[PDB]
Amino acid sequence: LEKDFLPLYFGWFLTKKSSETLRKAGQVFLEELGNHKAFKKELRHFISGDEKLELVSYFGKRPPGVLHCTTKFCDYGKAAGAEEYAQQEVVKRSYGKAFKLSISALFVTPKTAGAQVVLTDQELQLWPSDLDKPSASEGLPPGSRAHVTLGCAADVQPVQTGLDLLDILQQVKGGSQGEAVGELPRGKLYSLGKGRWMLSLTKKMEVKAIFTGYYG
Repeated sequence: LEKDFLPLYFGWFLTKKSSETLRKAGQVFLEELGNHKAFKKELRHFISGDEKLELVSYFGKRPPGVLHCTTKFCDYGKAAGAEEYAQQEVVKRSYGKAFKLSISALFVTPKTAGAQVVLTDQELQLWPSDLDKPSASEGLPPGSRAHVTLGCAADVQPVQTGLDLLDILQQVKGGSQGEAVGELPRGKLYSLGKGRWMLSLTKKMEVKAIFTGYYG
């Protein structure tokens, strides 16, 4: 007998409506950020190539359809900890169920653009706990990596978005976030240096999503 293979990854897949709402919010942020004096002044720390940079074009690789928030990347069972994650009762019980996710910030770096997701305690139960953990995650609470990718630079892989978020959270943890450098319609804009920018939403955006497995 042959084993059943696992998904490419598990995660929350936003509904059509929620994906459209978050996608549009992301795009508006890119337009506002790229128009902002504070951003234009730091373009050197953003790119090395010398007019105005249109961020919607810079982040040219974007999700084609619905947006998602990954919990555990499985690579069909090949990833470390994949089988252990999938066998959990809470994962099997939650499969196909609806959840509401909270978006607390949008961010941009020279590599990725994404949305920070803050999980409920119920949702944290579906967040993986692995042996090999990122070094950039140390000192940060479980689930800190949770995000929705909105765009990637040409030579960047989508997984980078979560690493970028962790890096930003590490900076904020150390209080290097600094004084807000702008006031956008949705929240305060922070310049974190090294081409990194964060919009802290005044009002968290709620999105509806289904927890399930993607197979590619």
